Amino acid sequence: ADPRLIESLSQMLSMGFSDEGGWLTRLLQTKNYDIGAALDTIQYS
Amino acid sequence: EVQLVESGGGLVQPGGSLRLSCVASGFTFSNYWMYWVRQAPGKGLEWVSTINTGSGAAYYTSSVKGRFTISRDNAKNTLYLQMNSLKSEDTAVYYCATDLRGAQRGQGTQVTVSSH
Repeated sequence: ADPRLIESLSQMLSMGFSDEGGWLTRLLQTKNYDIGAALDTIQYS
Repeated sequence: EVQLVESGGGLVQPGGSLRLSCVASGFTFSNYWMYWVRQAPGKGLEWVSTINTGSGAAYYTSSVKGRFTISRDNAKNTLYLQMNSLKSEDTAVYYCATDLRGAQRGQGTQVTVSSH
């Protein structure tokens, strides 16, 4: 497992998000493990 | 129970600097993901920055990264947002919130950027 993904995923898990089905894992992967870029996409639901 | 009081907004020139404060009470502020959100003219609430008051991890939206800086004073129960090189698009009512969408926010402070 990539430690840069584990760190970003754990930071976002503490924010209250889930990883049901791996949606948050896939999001951080498409956003280069950028939490700010991931949070911007989440806002644009 | 939960109370959030913002302050520090005002009218500035393009490129000016401001610092917003937000006094929090009624919950565990010293270990919490605190947010700054803003409502642009005629727009909806959008997140600006977030920080975990326990660890210190800070994250910003793409349009403000490098220009804004979020911080906190756990001993003062205060959340800060240092704003530099302010643009016209930064004009908004700024709230501190306990969530990304700004559901539990304060009354907010006004930041208006106009050339003088």
